Amino acid sequence: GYVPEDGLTAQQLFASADGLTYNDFLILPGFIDFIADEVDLTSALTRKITLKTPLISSPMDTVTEADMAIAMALMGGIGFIHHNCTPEFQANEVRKVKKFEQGFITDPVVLSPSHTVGDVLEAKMRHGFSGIPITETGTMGSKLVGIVTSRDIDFLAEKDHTTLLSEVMTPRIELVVAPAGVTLKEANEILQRSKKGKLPIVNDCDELVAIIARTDLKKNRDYPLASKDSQKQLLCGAAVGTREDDKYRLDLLTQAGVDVIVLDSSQGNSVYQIAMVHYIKQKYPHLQVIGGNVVTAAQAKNLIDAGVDGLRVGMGCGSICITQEVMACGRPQGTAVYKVAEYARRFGVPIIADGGIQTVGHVVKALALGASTVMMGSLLAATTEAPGEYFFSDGVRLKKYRGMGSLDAMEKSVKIAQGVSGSIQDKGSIQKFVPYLIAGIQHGCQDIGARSLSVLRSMMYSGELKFEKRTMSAQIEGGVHGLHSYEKRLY
Amino acid sequence: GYVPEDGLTAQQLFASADGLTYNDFLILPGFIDFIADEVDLTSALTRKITLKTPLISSPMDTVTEADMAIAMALMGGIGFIHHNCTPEFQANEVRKVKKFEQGFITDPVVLSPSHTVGDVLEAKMRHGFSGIPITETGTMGSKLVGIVTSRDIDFLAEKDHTTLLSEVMTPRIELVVAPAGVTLKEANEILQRSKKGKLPIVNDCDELVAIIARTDLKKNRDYPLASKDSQKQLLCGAAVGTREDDKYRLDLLTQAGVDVIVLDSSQGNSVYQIAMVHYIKQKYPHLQVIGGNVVTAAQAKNLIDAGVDGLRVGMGCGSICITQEVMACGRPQGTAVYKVAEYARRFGVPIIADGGIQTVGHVVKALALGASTVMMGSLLAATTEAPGEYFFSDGVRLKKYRGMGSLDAMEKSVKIAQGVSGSIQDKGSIQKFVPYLIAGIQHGCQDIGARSLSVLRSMMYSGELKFEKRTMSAQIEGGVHGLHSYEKRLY
Amino acid sequence: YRLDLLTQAGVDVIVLDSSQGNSVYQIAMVHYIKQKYPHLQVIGGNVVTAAQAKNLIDAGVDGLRVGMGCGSICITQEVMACGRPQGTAVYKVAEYARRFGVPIIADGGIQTVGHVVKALALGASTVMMGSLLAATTEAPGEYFFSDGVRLKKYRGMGSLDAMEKSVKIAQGVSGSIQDKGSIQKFVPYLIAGIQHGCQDIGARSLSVLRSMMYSGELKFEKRTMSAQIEGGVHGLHSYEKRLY
Ligand SMILES: Nc1nc2c(ncn2[C@@H]2O[C@H](COP(=O)(O)OP(=O)(O)OP(=O)(O)O)[C@@H](O)[C@H]2O)c(=O)[nH]1
Ligand SMILES: Nc1nc2c(ncn2[C@@H]2O[C@H](COP(=O)(O)OP(=O)(O)OP(=O)(O)O)[C@@H](O)[C@H]2O)c(=O)[nH]1
Ligand SMILES: Nc1nc2c(ncn2[C@@H]2O[C@H](COP(=O)(O)OP(=O)(O)OP(=O)(O)O)[C@@H](O)[C@H]2O)c(=O)[nH]1
Ligand SMILES: Nc1nc2c(ncn2[C@@H]2O[C@H](COP(=O)(O)OP(=O)(O)OP(=O)(O)O)[C@@H](O)[C@H]2O)c(=O)[nH]1
Ligand SMILES: Nc1ncnc2c1ncn2[C@@H]1O[C@H](COP(=O)(O)OP(=O)(O)OP(=O)(O)O)[C@@H](O)[C@H]1O
Ligand SMILES: Nc1ncnc2c1ncn2[C@@H]1O[C@H](COP(=O)(O)OP(=O)(O)OP(=O)(O)O)[C@@H](O)[C@H]1O
Ligand SMILES: O=c1[nH]cnc2c1ncn2[C@@H]1O[C@H](COP(=O)(O)O)[C@@H](O)[C@H]1O
Ligand SMILES: O=c1[nH]cnc2c1ncn2[C@@H]1O[C@H](COP(=O)(O)O)[C@@H](O)[C@H]1O
Ligand SMILES: O=c1[nH]cnc2c1ncn2[C@@H]1O[C@H](COP(=O)(O)O)[C@@H](O)[C@H]1O
Repeated sequence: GYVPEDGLTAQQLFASADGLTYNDFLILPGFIDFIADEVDLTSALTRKITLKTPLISSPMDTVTEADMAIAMALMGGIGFIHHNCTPEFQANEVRKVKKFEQGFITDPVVLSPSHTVGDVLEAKMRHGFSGIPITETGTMGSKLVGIVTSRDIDFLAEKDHTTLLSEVMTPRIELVVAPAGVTLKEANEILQRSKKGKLPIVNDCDELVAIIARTDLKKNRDYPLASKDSQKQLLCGAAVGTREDDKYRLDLLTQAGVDVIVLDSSQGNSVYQIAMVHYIKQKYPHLQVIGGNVVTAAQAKNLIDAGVDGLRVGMGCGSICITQEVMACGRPQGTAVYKVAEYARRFGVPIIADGGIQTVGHVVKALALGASTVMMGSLLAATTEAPGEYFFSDGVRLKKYRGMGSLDAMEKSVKIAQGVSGSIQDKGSIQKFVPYLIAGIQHGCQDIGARSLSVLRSMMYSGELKFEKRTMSAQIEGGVHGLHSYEKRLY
Repeated sequence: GYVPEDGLTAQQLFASADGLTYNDFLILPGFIDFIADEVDLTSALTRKITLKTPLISSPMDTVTEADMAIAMALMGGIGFIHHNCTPEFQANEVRKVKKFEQGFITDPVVLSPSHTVGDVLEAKMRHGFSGIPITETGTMGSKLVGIVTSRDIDFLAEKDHTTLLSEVMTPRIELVVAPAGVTLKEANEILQRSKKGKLPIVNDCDELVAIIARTDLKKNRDYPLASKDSQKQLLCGAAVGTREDDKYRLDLLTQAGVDVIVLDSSQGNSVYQIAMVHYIKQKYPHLQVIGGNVVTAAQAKNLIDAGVDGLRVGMGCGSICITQEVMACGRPQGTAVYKVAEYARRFGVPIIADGGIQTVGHVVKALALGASTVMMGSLLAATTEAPGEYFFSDGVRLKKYRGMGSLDAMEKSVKIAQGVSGSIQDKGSIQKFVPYLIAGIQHGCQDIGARSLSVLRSMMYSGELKFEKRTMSAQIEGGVHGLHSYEKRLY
Repeated sequence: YRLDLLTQAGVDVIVLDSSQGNSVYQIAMVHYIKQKYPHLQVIGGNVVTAAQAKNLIDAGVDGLRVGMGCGSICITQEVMACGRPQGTAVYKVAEYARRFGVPIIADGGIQTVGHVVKALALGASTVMMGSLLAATTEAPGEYFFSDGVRLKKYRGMGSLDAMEKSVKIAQGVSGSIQDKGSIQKFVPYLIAGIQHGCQDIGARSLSVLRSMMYSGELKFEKRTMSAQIEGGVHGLHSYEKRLY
C-alpha cells in the first residue's frame, strides 16, 4: 500500500536555509498522464493582462526595441521597450508594435486624388505598406474616392514624379466596402468572401471611417499564441524611470498606446517609485503598472499598497549586473521569487521573475517557485530581433549586450556603474527560439506532472510539488560532464 | 615629366619564383577616375555562360544544395549542387533551383474540378504554392475551367476533406487570359495591367498551354543581378563524378534542366575524366562542361582538347583539404591560377579559381591573376542557406563544414581521406553577404584603377597592373596587428 | 563646408584623408584648396608609389602621407588586395618626392621607436602614429577593464562603428589598446629613443641621417625570420618591458 514522503516542500526548502538560487535545487518528478503539447502556459502579467506564454523580453537597449517586442507578442509573450533613448524614439518604437497587427485600422495612411505615385512610394518607404485609401481631402474623414495598392503602382517605373493618383486608383465604383457599425467578425467575413486584400469601412454618407487588411487575418492564422488587446493590436510594454521628466515620457507612451508600464529601478521600494505609481494610477487609470524591482515582502507591501498591478522580482542576479558587488545589496533569486510570490499572491498581484535565467530549466524553476511570468535579458540577446549588429571577435559571431546601468548607456545616450557591457553569441530568431522555450517549459511541467502553470503553482503551495537541494557536486553531475568537447544543439 | 617603373608585372612575379599563394603578394594601387559602384563584375563561367557576378558556391554537401544555389543565382553568381547524395536527390535539388523563378510556367501543377480543397492544400504542402489552374482532366494540355489560389481556400476551416474545387475556383468566365504565341514581354504587359497574380496562356481551342505569375516579376525587380537562362529560370550547376554510374546521374540532372556540369575530381587530368567529357559532349551537346581540377597548363591542354567549356583551378589549397599531405601533390594557388589562366585564355576557356579564398582580397587577387570566376567553400559555409543545422560548442554558433573526400562524406551521406570534417562560425544570409563580397570586389578594382574585371585582366596581361611580393613580416603588417582585442565587423 | 569652418578656426595644415589618394576626387580637392586658401598647407596623401605621388605633387600638395594597408587597425589589403610593404613604400615615395622638395609622412605600422628611426632613415621627414599614441591619457574616450587589463578603445576610421556617424564595406576593426600614460612623458621617451638610434648610427641630425642614406654611407642588413626572433625578446619565461 503506502509509500514514504520524499523531498522537501517549497515552504521547507526556503525555511531552514540560506538564500538559494535556481542552480541550488531540483524539482522531483511526478506522475505523467498527459502529453507535453497539452500543457497550458497561460500566464498573468498583471491584474488585468493575461499572456498565452509566461515569457517577457527585458527593457534593455540591447534586448527590446520594436522588432523584439513584435516578435515576443506574436509568440504569446510581451516585450517591454527600453527607455535609454529619447521619449519620442521610445513612443515611436511603441507605435510600431501597436501598428504591426490591426483589427479596424482607424488611423490609416490616406492620400488625396491630387497626390501622386511618388507620394505613394514615399508613403510606402516611410510606413512599410502600399495599400492607401484615397479620399477627397487626403484625410481620413472624407468621402471615399478610391483605393491604391502596390499592384496599382507595380512596374510604373520612373512615372513617379507627376502621375496623379486619380488615374492609378481602383475607383470607388469598383471597390468592395462594408457599412460602419459592422463588427470585426462581420467585416472579416465580407473581406474573406470578397477575395480582396483591403476592405474599407464607410458610413451612410460614403465617407471612410476604418479599413481592414487581409494581412491581419494571415497574421492571425500564422500566430495562434499572439498577445493582443481587444481591438486586436499587439500588446506592448515600455519602461519609464521615476524622475519628474518621466512624466513627459509616460504621456508620449500612453498616446502611442502602451498597454503596460514597468517602473525601471534597481531598488523599487522608494518614495520616488511610490509617488510615480500614485501619479500614474490617478492620471492614467486604465494603464497597468509593474512597479517593481523588489526581493522582499516588505518592499512588495509598499508597492502593492501604492496600487501596482504586478511586481518585478530580482536584485543583483542578472548576467550583466554588478549591483551586489557595488551596493552589497540584493538576494539569491530563487529565494526572492518564492518569498515575494508567496506574499503577493494574497493580494492577487502577479510576479515577474527577472534576471539570472540562463536555461529553460531556470524558467520552469521560476514558474514552479510562484512566478507568473519570467523576464529574460541575456537569453534573448543576440537573437536576430535584438537591437544592433553582429560582429566577429576571436572566431565567433557576437552581438553587444550592455546592461542599462553600464556606463556605456546612461551618459545621456560621478556616475556609479551597475552593469558591464558584454558580448553574447548569435541565437537566431525569436520566432524559432521562443517555440523552443515553450516546448521546454511544457516538457518540464510534464515531467513534474503539472497540466498547466496554474496547477504547477497550486501543487507548489499545497506542498504536493517536492524539491531536493543540490550540493555543488549535484550541480556538476546535473550539467554536461566527463566529455572532451560537446555540441549543445538545442532545437 | 617622367616617373620610374614600380613593382613587378604578373609575368615577372611568377617567373623568378617558387609557388606563390594569394597571401604572398599585393597589387599596387592605380589611378581612380570612377566610382566603385560603376565597376562591372560581368564574368564568363564557361564559353557560353556569363554571370553578372564572379562568384560560385562550391559543390560540397555542407555548402550547396538548392537554397544556396537559388541564393547564389539570385545574387548573380551560380551554385553547383553537390553529388554526395542519390542521383534522384541531386536532380530534385536541381529541379528546385530551376522552378524558383519562371517566365512561362509550361509544366504547372494542375487539378481537376473533381479534386478538392484538401488536394489544393496537399499540393501547396508538396510544391510550396497555392496558385493552381483547373482543367477538366486535371492535366496540363486540357480545357481551362478555372483558377484556384490561396485567397480561394483562405480561412476555409476543416472544409478540406470533401469540398470539390468546382465551387471554390474563380470560374473561366471571370478570369483574365492571354492567347498562345504571345511573347513573355507581351504576357507581362497583360498580367501587369490586369492587376491579377496569375495569367493563364490559352490557345484558340481554350485549353491551357502555359501560365505566368506576378511573383516572378516581383523576383525580377527584387533581384537585378540574377543569373537566368533564356526562359528566365535561374541557372543551376551540378557536380558529377567520372565513374560509369555517373552517366545515370548525368541523365537525371539533364532532364531536371541543369545548365552546367562540373566534373568533380582532385586531379582531373585522367583518361576517366577525358572519357566523361567526350561522353557528355556527344550525348548532351547543349550542356556546358567544366572539367578539371587542374594546376598546370599540361593538365589544362588535355581537357581543352577533350572539349571542356571551363576549368576548375586548384589542388591541395582549400580550407578543408589534405590532398597535399596525403598525396604530396598540388600547387600554390596564385601560381596555379596565373599559369592555367594564361594558357587557357588562348583557347577562350574561362578559369574558376577554386579553394583557399578566405577574404574578399583573395577574390580580387584571383580575378587579377586571370580567373574569370572564383569558387568558395568555407567562405559560404555557415551562411543560413548552407545545408544542415547550427549548434553550439565553445559558446560559439557553429555549422558543420565537411569536405567531399572526408571520411564522414564517403559513407553514402581501404578508403583514403582527402578532407577533415570540421566547423565554421555563423555568417548570416547569402543575400546580405554576397552584396558585401560584390562591393569589396568593386572597391578592390577601384583602388587598382580597373573599371571592370575584363579591363583588370587586360591590365594584368599587358603588364600595366603591378604587383609587389610580400615578406612574412609584410603579411603580419598587412593583417590586424599590435591590438589587444579586435572586432572584425565586416558589413 | 568643413574646410571653410576649419580655415576660419585657424587650422595651419589640412590632410586629405583617403585609403588611396591618387584620384580625380583628391586632385580636384587639392586644386580647390590651393586656389581658395593659398596660405593653407595641404598634405594630399595616401600613396605608396612614385606614380601616385607624381599626380598629387602636380596637383600642388605641400606634403605626402605614405602608407596603404599597413596600420595596426587596418584591413584594406585583405578587403581590396591593394597596398605595399611600408618600408618599401616609404623609401620609393621619398626617393621620388625629395626631387620636388616634398616632405614624406610615414603613416601606420609604427609599433616601436626603432620603427620610427627606420622610417626616418628610409627618407620619411616625419612619422605618423595611430596605435602607439592610442590609450595615452590625451587620446579620446575613457578607459575600461576586460581581462583584468586597463584598456582604451582604438577604432580605425573605416571601421563600420566609426562609420554610421560616430553596402558600406569596412576597412578597419574596432580594437582595444592597453594604457600608456601621458603624451607629455611618452613623446620625450620617443624623442630620446630616436636620438639614441641616430647616435648608434652616427647621424648628428635627421637631415644628415637622410643624406647618409641617399649617398650610400648608411648601410642596412636584411633579416631572416630567425633574425627577427633573435632581435626580439626571446628565451625568457616572462618579462617586464618597462620602457622609460
Ligand atoms: N482584421 C483582423 N481580424 C482579427 C484579428 N485578430 C482576430 N481577428 C478576427 O477575430 C476572430 C477571433 O480570433 P480568435 O482566434 O478567436 O482569437 P484571437 O486572439 O482574436 O486571434 P488569434 O491571435 O488567432 O488567437 C478571427 O477569426 C478574426 O475573424 C486581427 O488582427 N485583425
Ligand atoms: N495598408 C495599411 N496597413 C496598415 C496600416 N497601419 C497598419 N497596417 C498594417 O500593416 C499590414 C499591411 O499589410 P499589407 O496589406 O500586406 O500591406 P499592403 O497594403 O498590401 O502594402 P504592400 O505590402 O506594400 O503591398 C497589416 O497587418 C495592417 O494592419 C495602414 O495605414 N495601412
Ligand atoms: N514572367 C517573367 N517575366 C520575366 C522574368 N524575367 C524577366 N522577365 C520579363 O522580361 C523583362 C526583361 O527583364 P530585364 O531586366 O531586361 O533582364 P532580365 O535578365 O530578364 O531580368 P533581371 O533579372 O531583372 O535583370 C522584364 O521586365 C519582365 O517583363 C521572369 O522570371 N518571369
Ligand atoms: N503557382 C505556381 N507557381 C509556380 C509553379 N512552378 C513554379 N512556380 C513559381 O513559384 C512562384 C509562385 O509564387 P506565387 O504566385 O506567389 O505563389 P502562389 O501561387 O500565390 O501561392 P501562395 O504563395 O501559396 O499563395 C513563382 O515564382 C512561380 O514561377 C507552378 O506550378 N505554379
Ligand atoms: N476592396 C477592394 N475592392 C476592390 N478592389 C480592391 C479592393 N482592395 C484592393 N483592391 C484592388 O485589388 C488589387 C489588388 O490589391 P490587394 O490589396 O487585394 O492586393 P495587394 O496587396 O496589392 O496584392 P499583393 O499582395 O500581390 O501585392 C489592386 O488593383 C487594388 O487597388
Ligand atoms: N487571371 C486571373 N483572372 C481572374 N482572377 C484571377 C486570376 N488569377 C487569379 N485570380 C483570382 O484572384 C484572386 C487573388 O489571386 P492572386 O493570384 O491574384 O493573388 P494571391 O496570390 O492568391 O493573393 P495573395 O498574395 O494575397 O495571397 C483569387 O480569387 C484568384 O482565384
Ligand atoms: O546595468 C544593470 N545593472 C543591474 N541590473 C541590470 C542592469 N541592466 C539590466 N539589469 C537587470 O538584469 C535583468 C536581465 O538579466 P539577465 O536575463 O540575466 O541577462 C534585467 O531585466 C534587469 O532587471
Ligand atoms: O575532401 C576534400 N579534399 C580535397 N579537396 C576538397 C575536398 N572537398 C572539397 N575540396 C576542394 O576545396 C574547395 C573549397 O575550398 P575552400 O573555399 O577554401 O573552403 C572545393 O571547391 C574543392 O575544390
Ligand atoms: O579603418 C581604417 N582602414 C585603413 N586604414 C586606416 C583606418 N583607420 C586609420 N587607418 C590608417 O592607419 C594609420 C595608423 O596606423 P597605426 O599607427 O599602425 O595604428 C592611420 O594614420 C591611417 O593611415
